[PDB]
Amino acid sequence: GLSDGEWQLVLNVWGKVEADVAGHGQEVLIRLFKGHPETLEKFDKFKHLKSEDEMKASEDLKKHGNTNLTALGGILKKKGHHEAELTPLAQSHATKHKIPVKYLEFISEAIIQVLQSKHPGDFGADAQGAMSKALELFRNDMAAKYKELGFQG
Ligand code: HEM
Repeated sequence: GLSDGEWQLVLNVWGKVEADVAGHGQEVLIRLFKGHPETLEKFDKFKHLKSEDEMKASEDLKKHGNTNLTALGGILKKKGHHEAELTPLAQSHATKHKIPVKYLEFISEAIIQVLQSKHPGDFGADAQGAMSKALELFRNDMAAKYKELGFQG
């Protein structure tokens, strides 16, 4: 449910992410992990990362953050008619990776925090509100696909 206006504010601020996808991605995962330490346990390759410093040095963490936001940008660019891009992600996240809807909320918070921290001037009240609705739409559609597949939404 976003207006055309809100989608344009989302994709305008996503333009900033697109100019450095891996750096934003690495910051999002570090914020996720440092705010909610338990999420780190879903990534078997990152169990030895015992500090923010180790996290910043990890080339695999930065690659995973890049892969994550490149996929999320693909979903945002479809503005809601994103069923095709969303399904495989809910499939893998519900079945292979075992990621609960709650962690999708934590990572939504980390994305907003990263955007606010890196682009304070470009991420004013209207852009923030629209990005919150866009990520809420992503979470709600992920939740609904989880239900369809027989999992908890
Ligand atoms: C904005 C939300 C997210 C996006 C767009 C996203 C995207 C992706 C993509 C594109 C992949 C690789 C392809 C695939 O397996 O589907 C992936 C893998 C993975 N994701 Fe996510 N993800 C998100 C949130 C999460 C969260 C919150 C967690 C757990 C805290 C998580 C855990 C994982 C794991 C464990 C893998 C496999 C990595 C490996 O094999 O080492 N994801 N994710």
